[PDB]
Amino acid sequence: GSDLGKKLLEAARAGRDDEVRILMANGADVNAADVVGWTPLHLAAYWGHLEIVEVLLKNGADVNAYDTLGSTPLHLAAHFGHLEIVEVLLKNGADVNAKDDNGITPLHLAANRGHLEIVEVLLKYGADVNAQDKFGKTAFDISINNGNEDLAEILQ
Amino acid sequence: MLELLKSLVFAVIMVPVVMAIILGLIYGLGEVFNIFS
Amino acid sequence: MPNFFIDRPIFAWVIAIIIMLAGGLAILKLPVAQYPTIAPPAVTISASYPGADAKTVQDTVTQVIEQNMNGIDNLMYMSSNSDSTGTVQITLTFESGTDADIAQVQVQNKLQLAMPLLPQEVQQQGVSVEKSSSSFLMVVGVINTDGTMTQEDISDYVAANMKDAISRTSGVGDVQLFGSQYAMRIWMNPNELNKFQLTPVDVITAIKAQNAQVAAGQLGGTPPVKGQQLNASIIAQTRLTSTEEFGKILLKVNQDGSRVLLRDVAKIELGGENYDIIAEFNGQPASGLGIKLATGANALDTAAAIRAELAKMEPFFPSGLKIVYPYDTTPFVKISIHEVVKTLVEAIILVFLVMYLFLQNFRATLIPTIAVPVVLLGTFAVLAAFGFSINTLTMFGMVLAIGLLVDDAIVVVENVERVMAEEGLPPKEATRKSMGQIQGALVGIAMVLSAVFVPMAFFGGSTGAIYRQFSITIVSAMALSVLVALILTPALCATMLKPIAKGDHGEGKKGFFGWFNRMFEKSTHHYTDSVGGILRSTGRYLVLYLIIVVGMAYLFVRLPSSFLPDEDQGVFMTMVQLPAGATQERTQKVLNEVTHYYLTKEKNNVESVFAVNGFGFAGRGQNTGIAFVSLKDWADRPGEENKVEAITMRATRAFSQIKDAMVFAFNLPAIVELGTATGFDFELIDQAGLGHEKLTQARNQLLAEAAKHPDMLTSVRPNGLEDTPQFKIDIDQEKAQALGVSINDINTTLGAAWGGSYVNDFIDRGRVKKVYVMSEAKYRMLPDDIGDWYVRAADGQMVPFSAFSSSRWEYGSPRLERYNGLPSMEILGQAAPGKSTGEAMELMEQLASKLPTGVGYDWTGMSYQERLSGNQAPSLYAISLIVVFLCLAALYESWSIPFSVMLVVPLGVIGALLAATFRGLTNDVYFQVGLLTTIGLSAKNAILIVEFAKDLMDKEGKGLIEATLDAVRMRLRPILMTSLAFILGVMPLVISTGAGSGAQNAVGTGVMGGMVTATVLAIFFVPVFFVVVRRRF
Amino acid sequence: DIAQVQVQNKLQLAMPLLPQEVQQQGVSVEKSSSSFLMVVGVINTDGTMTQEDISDYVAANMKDAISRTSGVGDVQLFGSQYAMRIWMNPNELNKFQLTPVDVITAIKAQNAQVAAGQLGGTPPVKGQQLNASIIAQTRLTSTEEFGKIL
Amino acid sequence: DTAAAIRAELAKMEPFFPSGLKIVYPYDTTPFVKISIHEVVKTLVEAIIL
Amino acid sequence: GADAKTVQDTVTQVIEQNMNGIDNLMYMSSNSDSTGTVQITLTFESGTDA
Amino acid sequence: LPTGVGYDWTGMSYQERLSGNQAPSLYAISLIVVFLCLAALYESWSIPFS
Ligand SMILES: COc1ccc(C[C@H](N)C(=O)N[C@H]2[C@@H](O)[C@H](n3cnc4c(N(C)C)ncnc43)O[C@@H]2CO)cc1
Ligand SMILES: CCCCCCCCCCCC
Ligand SMILES: CCCCCCCCCCCC
Ligand SMILES: CCCCCCCCCC
Ligand SMILES: CCCCCCCCCC
Ligand SMILES: CCCCCCCCCC
Ligand SMILES: CCCCCCCCCC
Ligand SMILES: CCCCCCCCCC
Ligand SMILES: CCCCCCCCCC
Ligand SMILES: CCCCCCCCCC
Ligand SMILES: CCCCCCCCCC
Ligand SMILES: CCCCCCCCCC
Ligand SMILES: CCCCCCCCCC
Ligand SMILES: CCCCCCCCCC
Ligand SMILES: CCCCCCCCCC
Ligand SMILES: CCCCCCCCCC
Ligand SMILES: CCCCCCCCC
Ligand SMILES: CCCCCCCCC
Repeated sequence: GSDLGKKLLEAARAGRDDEVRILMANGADVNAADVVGWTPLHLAAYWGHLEIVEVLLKNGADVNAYDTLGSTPLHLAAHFGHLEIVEVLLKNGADVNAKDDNGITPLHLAANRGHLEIVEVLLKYGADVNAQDKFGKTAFDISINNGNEDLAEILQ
Repeated sequence: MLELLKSLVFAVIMVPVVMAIILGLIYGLGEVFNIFS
Repeated sequence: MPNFFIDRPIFAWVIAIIIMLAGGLAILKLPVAQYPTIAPPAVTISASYPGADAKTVQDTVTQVIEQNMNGIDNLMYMSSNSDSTGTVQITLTFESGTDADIAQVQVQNKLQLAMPLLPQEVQQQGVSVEKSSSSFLMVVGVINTDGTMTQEDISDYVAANMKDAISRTSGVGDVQLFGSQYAMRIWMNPNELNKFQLTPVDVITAIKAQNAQVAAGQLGGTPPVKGQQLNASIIAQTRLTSTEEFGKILLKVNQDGSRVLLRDVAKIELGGENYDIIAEFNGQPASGLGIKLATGANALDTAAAIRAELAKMEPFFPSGLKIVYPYDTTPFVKISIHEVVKTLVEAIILVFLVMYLFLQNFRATLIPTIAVPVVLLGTFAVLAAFGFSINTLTMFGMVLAIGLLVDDAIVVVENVERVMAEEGLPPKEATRKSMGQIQGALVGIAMVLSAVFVPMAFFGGSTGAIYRQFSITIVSAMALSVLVALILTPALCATMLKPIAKGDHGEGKKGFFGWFNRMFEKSTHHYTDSVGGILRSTGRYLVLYLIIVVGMAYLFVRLPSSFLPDEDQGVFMTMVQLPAGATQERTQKVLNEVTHYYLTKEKNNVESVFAVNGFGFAGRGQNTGIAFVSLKDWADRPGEENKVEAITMRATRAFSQIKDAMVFAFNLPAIVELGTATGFDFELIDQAGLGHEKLTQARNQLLAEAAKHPDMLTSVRPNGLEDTPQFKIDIDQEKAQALGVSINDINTTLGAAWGGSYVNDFIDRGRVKKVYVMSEAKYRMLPDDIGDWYVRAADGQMVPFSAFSSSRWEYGSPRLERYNGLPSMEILGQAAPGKSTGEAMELMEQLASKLPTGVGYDWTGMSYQERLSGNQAPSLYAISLIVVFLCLAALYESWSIPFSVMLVVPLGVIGALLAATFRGLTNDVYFQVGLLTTIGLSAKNAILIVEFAKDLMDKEGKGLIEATLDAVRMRLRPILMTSLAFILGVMPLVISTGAGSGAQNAVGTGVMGGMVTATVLAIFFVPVFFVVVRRRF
Repeated sequence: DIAQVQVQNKLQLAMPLLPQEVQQQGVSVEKSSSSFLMVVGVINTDGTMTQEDISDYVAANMKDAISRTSGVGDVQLFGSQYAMRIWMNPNELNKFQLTPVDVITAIKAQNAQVAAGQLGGTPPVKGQQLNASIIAQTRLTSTEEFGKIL
Repeated sequence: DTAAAIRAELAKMEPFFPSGLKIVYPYDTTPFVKISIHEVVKTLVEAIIL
Repeated sequence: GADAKTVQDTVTQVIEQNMNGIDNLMYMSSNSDSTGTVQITLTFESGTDA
Repeated sequence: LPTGVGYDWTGMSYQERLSGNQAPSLYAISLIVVFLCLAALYESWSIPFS
């Protein structure tokens, strides 16, 4: 990337909606990455900056970009309980059964943190409920181990 | 000790020069205070 | 009393002799230091947890220690940082006046009892407890110029062959090594380890077993068999001493009977303990020694002794090794000393020239030349006897008192001379008559000056400790001065002055002095004629006086304040900050570019650059550095463009161009503890367990609002570091248990390989040194390297780490702070131009009150002192002001006449303010002590005029105007004599450049400006004051 | 101040010979009067917190700062701070062939705060771009997490 | 002095208490000292008037 | 069970190297012996507060 | 003795050394003080010398 993509990476993390707007209108690379492979979309998804997720995607941000360990912004959004951002990403074609290098899917991540709504959304958009991680564990396996009876019920 | 020779000289030159200025000033400040009366 | 010693010149000469002996002795035994102790006592607890992360250090060490700092005595506050290099620093700051020794032992003892609660690995490293200090006498750099030694090699040489000798050198109190002795480094290779079904655990186990001390016992030990002959001591296993022996450590015997030795799965070498800091000096590998002055020691002698000890080590240095001296305050202190003696001596010569000019006979000229040095010497005797030191502050206190000392000598002698010319009295009875006129005033003056200057000793904290260097120097000088004036100068006048014929005022002399005399008698008539006219129309001048006072207040309120002027100390630092996650190698390229600029574009000015990669002031880490620039001596950098401030600005501008790094030069604070006058130090606090994310967000909320009052707040910013990426690795317990792989083998495999582990000690050439295991760099660099490390299962199979772990990136903190044991975030900032810090602070508090539920704040450091010791100031001007008046009321036996003196105050202040405002100086402490000597001396002049006038009215029945005119007539000459000598004597300071000119400029310009206006204006206005006050009452 | 330094100098010679369990509970050496100066009481006027809750709030948010105050010799909590309490059932332990020793071993291994070092750590290889802390086990923070120990 | 400093420190925490918590003062030995001392002060003043 | 030279190199030197800069120290002496025992003695200026 | 071998006096012998080094300075200052006191009592420079 370039100087503007470094500015964008920072603006996306700090949630400077206005700076993002300007940088969009000066062609800052939306696919600039830091050392671990995080794009501005990864960052906005992690720290929960919805408007910037929307802006970024309207400017051609690869919604299914993955970091050096294979995680996508949908993984991050679902894990950290950012429901809108999860919906926005899915509506823009985010791969719902994406696996990171460990075989972990966004449904898995949300189930572990007990984000029930997000788990329902993910399922709605066709999350594979039987997805196994590298240890052969399902979202269901996770809810029982975690003793979440509510989530265990949904998965059933 | 160039410095001690050097200090001596400035001092003897400076005693008249600065003296005139403070005497000049009171004579002059006196005359203004007479006009301002 | 003066009469007693007029008839006892020998008794007065005995006293004088004593005093010079006492003073002379003091001159030899007085400590010499750049500055006295200023900052309140602090103790620092420091620990390392190798390979730990900020939160682990916090949650297993910092919190444990802070929770045990109970029952300690006199604690003002406590603070801590835990950072991602595995380091914690806890600082406890104690009330001013607390015994630092006792404070340190109470902290150390509470720590001792917490030690069993800290991790084994942290207990093994130790937790150091020390007195906080950042004041080095000098930093000795040691470098290698022929490329045959690494800085790892140099540090060991320094540690093994130099540090101990410097530590034992006379006067040095502490020595820090800027490196570390060798350690035995075992660099592991995961592929070889797996080849032989071994792990870091096996290596650790083997080293602990084959490098150890084993107790045995004795032959013929008690109780013995009767008849035993020989008694000897059994030596069994002792520690290894050499890489060769470590390599021979037996790790495993294969089934075919072959042996696996440590050297078959590990590289072995002597190396450093730490690879965090890479120090270069003009590009060459370096170590060094940081040396501190002992309590009560003489800096000048110690620096010289250190150089002497280094000198005799020079013949034994390996080739290419060289001593350099990047930092040494001693040359600066030497010039300070010289400048102060030069000043005192020139002052004594000026009084000689002025006495001869006016009195025109050498006998009178000798008297101050004797009295003044007696007072100066006697003052070092008093100073020493409560163990002040010769330091910068006490040294300027002495020159600010010169005016008061000189004036006492001139006043006593001139008055005798005047009396002789006006009455024909013989020197002895004239001295008796003269001393009768002024002895009362001189005592009164002593009380009044003691009421102006004593009060500033009692401020609190750091600025209080500063003011009282000046307060006690000046009060003792002034008290010695009056003693000498009542005992010695009267005796000298009576016995050394020659008679003057009645009526002789020298107008009939020939050549220059007759001319001077006629001219000065004429000038005196003008002045009195003018005063006479002024006194016929007092109203206009009361209005003029109010104008002056208002102009004084206006000027005053405009002049921005600070603490102490910056100097060209012969060095400045430049700070190098890269973004988050930047590596050691990137920082080195920036430091290399910085050093190249200094040795290239500033080739004339720069002697050296000490580039320390990895150590910054706002946090450590791979991504920061400091290049520490040292200059050629002032003598070879003539001109305002080759002084630090100039170089700094140019440097910072040139580096604005470095992209992907924040790089910027700044001068050193005169005294490193004081931060800014303009600035404040704010702590944001988690008071209800909110958690790191929420505290951060509260911080950000506050910083955004601060940024919306640029009218009030500027540079409002965090002091610490921002969250960064880190690697979350989850160990899957179920899979581990199913494979028969123990968590302890997993966790020590990981930590030992990637973080390193201090295993035990060995003995290298008679010195105990550490052993470390760690992976070779190339197998602990990237995530894919995680899967190259294998652990052995209970069933003997080697299991790759990838089989039971999972990993993801997340964000987290590389530096966690606490304040009084609650999580905190420090915020720095300053008042916007034209705003007081009080106002900025008040706004910051306002903004802070609007933050989230649970978030609090506290004021710390410089701002703690500001808050408490501004509380004090008003009550102390009030006590000063009352006692001044009460002393004057007693002097003159009047409740009203004191006002005719006090009104004189602004007359000096206005010229001082003018001089400082025009030269662009500030209201700093040197200016405000000068503002006080000026007030003192003009008050003195007025006290004598009014005393003279009143005595004329009371004793000789003269009318109000008649007495005022006569009094003002009599005091004209001595007032002028004193002003001439003082203004000239302080002139070199005003114009001075070069070393210490900042301070010299601060004391000279304010004093000279004030002396001009106090002199010129006072002689016209106190006769007005006296006349209108007497008329009203 | 010195009676305490002297006493503690001698106590630290005995400290290593005391049971590990005594050491870990912390020995104190204090110089204070034997009578109470004052009792600061703390109650909840809305009845929204039990006695046990109040004593934890008192212990965790107030007591430490008072104990560090100057002139405070001893602070005695009239209550107890919270700990994570594990209440064992002997019948279920026997049913799964476990003892309290197996439980204690599991808690130490799985409620751990581990130093794991760094990627690209120093001394590094040439050309490294990544420097990043490695985070591994951390201390547990709720009953839920203590309960899922395997 | 020590009691005053304790109160000052307690005052710093009250603002962040959870709902309901309230400091009460069931036992303090210092008030009697301050009060008995001030009664002596009163008799000094009164004595001057008398 | 250590021997004079092991004790000296691992205990006595370690302590002595940090006994620098103490206030009013006139001289220091030590012995390290083969029973594994060290005595380091610091003697202070007459009049020093012990 | 060979070069590199030095010596120092310790304990009671250190004090012996010190208490002879000082003595000259203590007779000299004593005599001066006696003389200056005598000059002040008799207000004369000669009776002291006599
Ligand atoms: C970002 O804005 C600022 C503004 C000012 C500062 C200056 C800081 N007060 C200061 O103390 N600065 C420093 C130094 O300028 C000089 N010095 C001399 N030797 C050292 C030395 N080492 C141990 C490596 N380390 C640090 N400083 C040394 O003495 C002082 C401390 O011992 C820093 C940052
Ligand atoms: C010898 C008669 C004149 C009285 C002068 C006394 C000096 C007053 C000093 C003020 C004391 C508080
Ligand atoms: C150390 C004192 C010097 C004395 C010089 C005085 C010479 C005159 C002596 C006769 C006076 C009675
Ligand atoms: C009542 C006569 C007073 C005599 C004055 C003597 C004072 C001398 C002090 C050194
Ligand atoms: C330092 C000794 C100088 C003594 C001078 C005394 C002169 C005697 C005249 C009475
Ligand atoms: C009679 C002699 C007066 C002594 C003053 C000299 C200063 C020494 C003070 C310790
Ligand atoms: C032996 C210490 C050096 C003292 C000589 C300088 C005195 C300056 C007075 C402030
Ligand atoms: C310290 C100054 C030396 C004193 C000399 C005094 C000259 C007059 C006595 C005859
Ligand atoms: C800090 C003490 C300052 C006192 C100023 C009082 C001025 C009165 C002069 C006559
Ligand atoms: C609080 C410390 C101040 C000590 C200085 C006392 C001043 C005495 C002046 C005669
Ligand atoms: C360091 C505080 C000591 C205060 C005593 C100073 C008295 C001054 C006499 C001139
Ligand atoms: C600090 C000023 C005290 C005021 C006393 C004024 C006297 C009244 C005039 C007789
Ligand atoms: C505390 C200062 C008191 C000033 C006394 C004024 C007396 C008024 C004389 C009429
Ligand atoms: C903040 C303390 C200032 C002390 C010096 C007083 C300045 C005198 C001005 C009249
Ligand atoms: C070591 C003996 C030297 C003595 C010379 C000084 C004698 C004292 C004079 C009073
Ligand atoms: C070493 C200095 C010798 C001084 C001799 C003192 C003799 C004093 C008799 C007046
Ligand atoms: C007759 C005057 C006596 C002076 C004595 C001063 C020395 C003792 C303190
Ligand atoms: C006039 C000086 C007397 C004080 C001497 C004692 C010094 C102790 C710090």
